Amino acid sequence: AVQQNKPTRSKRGMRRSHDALTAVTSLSVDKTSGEKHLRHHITADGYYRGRKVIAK
Amino acid sequence: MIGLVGKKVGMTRIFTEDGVSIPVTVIEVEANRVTQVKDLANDGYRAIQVTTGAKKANRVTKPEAGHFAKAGVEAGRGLWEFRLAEGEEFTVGQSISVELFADVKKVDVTGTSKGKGFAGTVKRWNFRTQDATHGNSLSHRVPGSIGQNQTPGKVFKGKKMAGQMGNERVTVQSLDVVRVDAERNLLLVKGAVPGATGSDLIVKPAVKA
Amino acid sequence: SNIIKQLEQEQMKQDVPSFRPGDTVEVKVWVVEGSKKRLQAFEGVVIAIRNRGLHSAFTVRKISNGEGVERVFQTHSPVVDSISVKRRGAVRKAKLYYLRERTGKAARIKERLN
Amino acid sequence: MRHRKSGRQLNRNSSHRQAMFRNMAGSLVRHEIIKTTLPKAKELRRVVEPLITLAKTDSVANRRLAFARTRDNEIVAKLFNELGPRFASRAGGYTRILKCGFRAGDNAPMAYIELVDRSE
Amino acid sequence: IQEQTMLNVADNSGARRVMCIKVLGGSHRRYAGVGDIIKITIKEAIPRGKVKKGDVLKAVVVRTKKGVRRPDGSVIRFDGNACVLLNNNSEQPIGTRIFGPVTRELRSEKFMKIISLAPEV
RNA sequence: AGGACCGAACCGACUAAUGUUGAAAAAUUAGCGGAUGACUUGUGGCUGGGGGUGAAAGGCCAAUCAAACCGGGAGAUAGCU
RNA sequence: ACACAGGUGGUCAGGUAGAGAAUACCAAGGCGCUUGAGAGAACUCGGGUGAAGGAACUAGGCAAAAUGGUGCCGUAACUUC
RNA sequence: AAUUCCUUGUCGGGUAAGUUCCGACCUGCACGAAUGGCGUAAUGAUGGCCAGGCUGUCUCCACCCGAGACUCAGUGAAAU
RNA sequence: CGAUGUCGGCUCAUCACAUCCUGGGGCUGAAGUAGGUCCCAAGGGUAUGGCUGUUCGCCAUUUAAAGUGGUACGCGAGCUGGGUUUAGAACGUCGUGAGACAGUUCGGUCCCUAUCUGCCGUGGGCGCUGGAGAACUGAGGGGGGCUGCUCCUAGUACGAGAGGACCGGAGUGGACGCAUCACUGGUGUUCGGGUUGUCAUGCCAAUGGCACUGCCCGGUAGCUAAAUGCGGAAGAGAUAAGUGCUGAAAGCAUCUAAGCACGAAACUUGCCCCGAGAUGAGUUCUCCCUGACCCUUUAAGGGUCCUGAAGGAACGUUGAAGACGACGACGUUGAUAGGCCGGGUGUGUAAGCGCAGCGAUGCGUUGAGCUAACCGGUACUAAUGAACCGUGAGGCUUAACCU
Repeated sequence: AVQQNKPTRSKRGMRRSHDALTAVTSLSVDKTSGEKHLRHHITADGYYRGRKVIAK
Repeated sequence: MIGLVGKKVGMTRIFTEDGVSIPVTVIEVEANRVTQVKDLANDGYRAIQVTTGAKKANRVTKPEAGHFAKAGVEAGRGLWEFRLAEGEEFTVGQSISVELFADVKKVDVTGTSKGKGFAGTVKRWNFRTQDATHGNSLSHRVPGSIGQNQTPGKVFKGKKMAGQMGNERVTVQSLDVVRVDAERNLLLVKGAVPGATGSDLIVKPAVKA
Repeated sequence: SNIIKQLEQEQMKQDVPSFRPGDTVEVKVWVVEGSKKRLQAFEGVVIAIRNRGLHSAFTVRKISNGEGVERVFQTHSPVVDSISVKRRGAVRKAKLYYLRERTGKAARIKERLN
Repeated sequence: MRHRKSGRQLNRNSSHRQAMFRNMAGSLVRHEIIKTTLPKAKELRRVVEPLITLAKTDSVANRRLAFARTRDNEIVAKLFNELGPRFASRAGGYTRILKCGFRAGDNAPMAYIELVDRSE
Repeated sequence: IQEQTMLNVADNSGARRVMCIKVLGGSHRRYAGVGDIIKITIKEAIPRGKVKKGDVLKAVVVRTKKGVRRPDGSVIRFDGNACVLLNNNSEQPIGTRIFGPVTRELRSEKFMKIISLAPEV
């Protein structure tokens, strides 16, 4: 339930070796407006693949 | 003797004339195409690698496409192997599948079993649950002891605990062949074979027989 | 599937008459003692399945010698060669378990194709 | 464990799911585009598209069935007068899910679900 | 059928209600009776009968609420569990007449005599 | 009529489960006992520590009781750690 | 010690069903309890249903299940009547 | 026997089987008459035993519905 | 003693052999059946209850047998808390008394979110020497290993009779394990219906909310056991106890010293599963990449431009796969999911209208309406093309095959 010896900062970093964020590294570019977006998502002005889908 | 690769169509019933109503599994066995023959010169053993079914030619990668392009190109859903021992058979992909099972009487069917996920000890092994009500703080389906105090001081390397159940290769042995249909590409065997509907089955003649 | 129900339809029998639950039917079944085989009749009210293809079964409940005998039969089995309509009963539901666990109460008859 | 089963619990009981989807189906029929989460949009597809399919045929019995569902006479009237004949030549797919960003208060994958042929 | 199961009695000299106290055969036979032989104490009897209340003997299960399985897949169930009382040594029926239906699983050896006395098989 | 009966408010606390770094330094949930009486409760008063009070358990006396708490003798004493 | 599942005296007392201040659904009125979104493993907690058997469980019928209302009939040993 | 060590005394009943129970015997280690003796209707969240009903208590677990546990975002301890 | 929780039960076990059963034998005061004793052998198996807190013991009934021990008299950061050693009370006894009993009796709080090791599962990274996509080999490792009864041989051998075989075949069970959902069932708060109280949709009618899914009645798919299939073997090899052949030492005898032949559920294989991180990193098949320079301390590299290949990953639709990762299918050249259509199923004759009746209600339309996770189809909706990662012929030495 409790520890008998303090884990060192080496073992702390070894456990956090998999606690690492991954980036998108590839944004899609819409074909009507040149702005970028997440793949398969609305293009933050209301564009999907070539169509103005949401007016706001 | 070599076997074949089929898929599990499902289970049904064969009503015989005496009213015996034997439970059968239907295995669709399409024609197996010998894509490779392995001998004692290239390898240390003799076998045939076959394929079955079809793939849509866009999910076939270029190494797979070249491997199928050798020895006659009809791509299949996978590749399997059967080791062959004494009899010699010629090395082209067969036209009718189940005609070598037409004269056998019992088969072993290997299939990837249905996955039960993370299963407990009571499901995975046949562990007795503890008491439901006589006291029993928080300990009904949990495992009890897992060892023997200080003298081992450890848990042994084969201890039955919870974990992944199913989703594994498993063979049911000596299943009686009920019907062989060359025209419908069907093998009806008596009983239940591992896996779900549409899963691949390696069906071979019985080694215990 | 399509591969199955081909086997089921080539094993199914087409001589099965129309029955509803609450009907009192008589079922002739083949019984075998030695080398001889004969027909034995089982008569009673029906707690049916509706047609599950080849895997169809009707329950028939009888009172034979003072106690209830409940027997299901597979409809397309070869041991069941004749099912006779006999009485034609009138109930409101599909399974008659509550309407059989009591004794001395019988299903009524109506003539609206029941 | 969970084999060949449909329906998301969405961490609520069945009566709350039914009332929540009655409300959200009424919101979709009212506004013709709403913003919800992605699982609550796919389950909304499963709830809303049978209503438009029911409302393709105009009967008193169908109006009472589509009022027993969604419990809103204005939603029934719109569903049987504007929708229905609008989607009469369509065979399914009356709604479209467009994946959107993420919610600010919690990282919820959002989605706009809308009627496919909006007259706007 | 199972241990502590209270069964009715099909024959006449055997009387009224009995209790299964062992399932004969096997190391741990758990729930067993189709035409199987069980060990019996007697919980209720009649003054006329050949057996008293509280003596151990054998019996064969002739009717079971769980039922039997026919080879074609069909089931023959009964309302209530019944048995025919049998002697300990020779395993002969005590009774001279059998009441109620029996089942065609009961055709081996002495159960020929039981179904010969039985009304419906 | 009744230290009557059943049963809410109210008073209590027999069993079980949960909680045991709790939602809570004793509670919650499902039942449970009394419920016109030796009942229960508000407000105020009185009894003060070898003392009080106790249908009595050494119970209770401010989460403290085989002698309360605070301050002092006091840096008691400690052949013990 | 907390924006704490506890404690805190009195007063008001709607509709329908109901003996009822029980209980259920609602008035007037007030809230959704200051983390959400998914997914649908073990295991834990709180429940629902179970074939056949029916206390074989266990220290022990612990727990659960069961019975449950009004009117009428009927009701034993024993008794301080 | 809230009392008996030997002791699971012995006999009878209950059970297929009963160190507990009930009725006796008296061989009371070591009951006994207001430290009260024996009995006693009613009463008891009292102790032991039996039976009917009832059931997941069990044979022997199976499925389902919710709150967690698992993943994601925000905040963020503890014993040691 | 700045704390190593104590009996018994439950759950889970693991080892020893001084073996309970099964297996193989020697002697018998072994006719046969059935025994007695000893040797070998640990592969598998090795009860349920009544009483008691009990281990044990006795009893009842099974079984092939209900083994003996070690494991902190195995197992309390797994459970219980009946026993035992807290605080209350009483009895018997002792004490004048407070109190006490290797006496009894009733009641009496069992905490811990796992850091390390150890296990059970499941991933990420790098390595395996150009990089990929698959299929394998099998060094190792694990699982499984039980057995009753009946029939034939044969009422034979044997035995005065009674009784009753060995060896060898066949069937059918019990326990156990694996798989599965065709059957029979359970569940099925996502399907349909009945019904109570109340509230609401203006009201009737029809519905909806709440009351445990309000209470129920059935029930699809999935999961499941009680359901249904299958399995533990045969055969080898080397043996233990034991039995021998030939055969001297020792002219004989002698299973042994040389040589040779049998011999068990033990051992190695045979059956099933994992398995090249087997760093000893293996094998086979297939695919892809064969451009310009510049600087240089060269047991060698570094940089710029051009080009990103095989393939993978990411994203999305998802799955009888799954905690998350992983694995599988599909992404418009498309049936991957939802919808839709048709069927199937499951409830049980919807609503509205008409008729009969004073009415509740019944009858006709009508096996109606609704119907899930099922089946067969169908691009209606969503699966966008980029983009990302991964490069540009792959070291040294030696030996063979080549000019």
